[PDB]
Amino acid sequence: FTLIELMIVVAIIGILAAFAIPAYNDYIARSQAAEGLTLADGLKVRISDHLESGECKGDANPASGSLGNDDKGKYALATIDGDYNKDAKTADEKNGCKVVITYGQGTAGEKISKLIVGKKLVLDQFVNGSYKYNEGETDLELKFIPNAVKN
Repeated sequence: FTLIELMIVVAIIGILAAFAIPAYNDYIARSQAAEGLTLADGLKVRISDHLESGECKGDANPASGSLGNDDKGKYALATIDGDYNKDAKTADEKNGCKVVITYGQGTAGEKISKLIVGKKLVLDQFVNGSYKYNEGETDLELKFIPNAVKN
């Protein structure tokens, strides 16, 4: 290669990158943020069990098999929260329960995408066991929120 060839190539590559790297970063961050939903889906049974005693949260019980409010992944910690609504009874009202996903509180700590670290994705549960995200409690960029939860 010639100097001018190298200079022209390095130029085009540099410019393409200007657009590519930020798209690559967003995609890494979206990919990591997805762990939140997996965590939250894994908590569905605990929530169900907890609600038998009329509360979203529940202490872990040695004798009963029952478990607590947390599940910790690589990119986030997910915690059961909320105030149960006994009156809510139709598939598309909220039961009052939520899952609070805090990114950067997983096993990887703050060593994860910096686009999400310290961000919160809060998921409201509905009577049918479904999640849609809670805007207002959610810090996480819409860009990074998984589609299944935006309905």
